[PDB]
Amino acid sequence: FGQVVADVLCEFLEVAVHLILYVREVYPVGIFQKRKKYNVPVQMSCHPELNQYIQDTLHCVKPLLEKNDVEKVVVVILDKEHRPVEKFVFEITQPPLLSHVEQLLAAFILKISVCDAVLDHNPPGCTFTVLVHTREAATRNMEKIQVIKDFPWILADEQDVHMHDPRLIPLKTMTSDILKMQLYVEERAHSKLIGDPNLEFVAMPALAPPAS
Repeated sequence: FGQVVADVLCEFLEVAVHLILYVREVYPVGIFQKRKKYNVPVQMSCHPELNQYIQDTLHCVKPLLEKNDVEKVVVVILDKEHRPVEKFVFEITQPPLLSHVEQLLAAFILKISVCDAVLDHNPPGCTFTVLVHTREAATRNMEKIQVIKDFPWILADEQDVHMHDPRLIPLKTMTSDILKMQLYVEERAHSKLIGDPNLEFVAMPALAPPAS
């Protein structure tokens, strides 16, 4: 059911987000402590403000996952000019065994650990943001994600979302009885009609993460 996969996914997304920040050098290696999750070595941040920022973000995603209202969670890497330079897209599906999915989840971690060998180096001084693509028909009502008053979300703009002539690097795909998920990276090369079924609700936290 929705609450079981919500717990599992948010636990996993926190780990994966921490790791992405490490391997893409968004924060210095010196803030990261090695740990083990799903029997794989991971890097977790010890920066309490960064950690709270990631937990607040995922605390707003979690009730959306519980209602099966999440299509994508995306970590965007922005260069110091605030242009997206990399996107880590977690495409999530909950169709209508845990130790099996933890082994399946572990595979995502392993592929993130090697993406720095295929992704080209990021310019210095990148920051990150998170995008959430929801599932239900798109309207301007944000109330379902505004679950923390002091952690506001704002609707994303085309510039926030759509990468410029992107190189596509899939990392990992899983299929399970209760969860299907695809992780891929978009790397920068370096009609708007109301009835359009491609219309999307996409939101990002208004607050920026702690500077590095």
